[PDB]
Parts: sequence; C-alpha cells; structure tokens
Amino acid sequence: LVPRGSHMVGLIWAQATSGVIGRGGDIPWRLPEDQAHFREITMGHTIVMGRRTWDSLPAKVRPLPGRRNVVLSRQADFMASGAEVVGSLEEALTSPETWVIGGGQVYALALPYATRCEVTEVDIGLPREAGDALAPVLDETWRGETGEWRFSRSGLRYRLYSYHRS
Ligand SMILES: NC(=O)c1ccc[n+]([C@@H]2O[C@H](COP(=O)([O-])OP(=O)(O)OC[C@H]3O[C@@H](n4cnc5c(N)ncnc54)[C@H](OP(=O)(O)O)[C@@H]3O)[C@@H](O)[C@H]2O)c1
Ligand SMILES: CCc1nc(N)nc(N)c1OCCCOc1ncccc1C#CCO
Ligand SMILES: [Cl-]
Repeated sequence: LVPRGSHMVGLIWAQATSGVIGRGGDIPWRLPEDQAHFREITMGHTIVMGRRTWDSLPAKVRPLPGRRNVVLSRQADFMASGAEVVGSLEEALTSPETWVIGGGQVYALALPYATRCEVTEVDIGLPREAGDALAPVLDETWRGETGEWRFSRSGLRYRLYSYHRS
C-alpha cells in the first residue's frame, strides 16, 4: 500500500537479455504483452520520462493517457504539449506514487530514490552497440523475483522481474 503522504518511486522498463532498452531513438522490438503490462502498472499514476523518451513517442499518442505526464529536460525552451517539463527529479517526484518510464539516463538518475523496479525481459538477441540506452544495473541492496519464461503471441520468449528495496 502507498500512504498518500509518501513519495514512492518505481522504475519500469523492458530490456533485451543484453540490457539494451533503446537504439536509434526507439525501442528495437515490439511486444504487445509488454505494452499491456506497462499500462497495467502505470495507469492512474504519475509517469516521469526523459526528454528523449518523450521525443520517441509519436506526437499523436503523447501525453500518454490516464497518467500525469512529466518530462525531464535541462533545456529552458523545451516544451511538451499536454505535459509538464521540469529540470530535476526533485520537481518531478511530488506525487504519492511515481513511475519512471525511461530512458537510460533517467533510470540511472532516479535509481537512488527508487524502491521498486518492474522489468520485462525479452529473449531477443540484441547485443549492446555504441550509443544504446541500457537498463540500470541493480546492486545488492535490491532483491528480485524472476518469473519463468513465457511465450508471446509474436513468438518471443519474455519474462517479468519485480525488484524491491527498503
Ligand atoms: N525499453 C524501455 O523500456 C524504454 C523506455 C523508455 C525509453 N526507451 C528508449 O531509451 C532511449 C532514450 O533513453 P536515453 O538515455 O537516450 O534518454 P532519456 O533518459 O529518455 O532522456 C535523456 C534526457 O533527459 C534529460 N535529462 C537527463 N538527466 C537530467 C537531469 N539530471 N535533469 C534534467 N534533465 C535531465 C535530458 O534532456 P535535455 O537534453 O532536453 O536536457 C536528457 O537529454 C530511446 O531509445 C527510447 O526509445 C526504452
Ligand atoms: C511499452 C514500452 C515500455 N515497456 C515497459 N515495460 N516499460 C517502459 N518504460 C516502456 O516504455 C514506455 C515509454 C516508451 O514507449 C514506447 N516507446 C517506443 C515505442 C512504443 C512505446 C510504447 C508504448 C505503449 O504501448
Ligand atoms: Cl501507454
């Protein structure tokens, strides 16, 4: 349960088994089960994303519905129609429950404040290339639950992890 006076911070991402989450301004796969899972977890809460993740969303779909959208940027002239742009995590983490939805830079930025991670891992062989966005690495203060491999309608294995710390 989340007390309304708290500030719970979770990270949610999908990665290949290599840890790649992003390449060329996009996610280098599509997985409907992951899209459904992402929506189930985040709906009704504030979502925080880096400016490059906002850019990766088609204009027609953003801001993502049913959630307060907040975008992190250091550029004083970057604007996100329908959403709030702020310059720091201190400004972005004011709701009782916030999901940080990417990308690589913002996961690393938010990790010190996070107590939950929800991961989808896709069994697609995409080794790391220069310039890729990568999942954050989780140290021994975290404890994880790893689901068994499941099989998507699109013919990829995937599995879910849930990590927590105090
Ligand atoms: N598979 C997934 O789950 C997933 C999820 C989300 C995104 N992605 C993919 O990941 C990639 C994007 O990730 P990325 O690491 O390149 O960028 P990102 O983390 O989405 O955004 C980086 C931007 O956030 C701003 N930023 C970074 N640190 C900041 C700070 N301390 N304070 C204020 N603003 C800060 C900066 O914006 P300014 O340059 O405007 O200052 C920076 O350029 C894309 O390929 C995307 O498709 C994948
Ligand atoms: C659904 C992808 C995703 N999955 C998990 N598990 N965590 C995330 N943070 C996450 O990224 C959400 C922001 C980026 O979204 C997209 N980026 C590129 C192409 C499509 C989408 C989409 C969508 C909604 O269907
Ligand atoms: Cl969505």
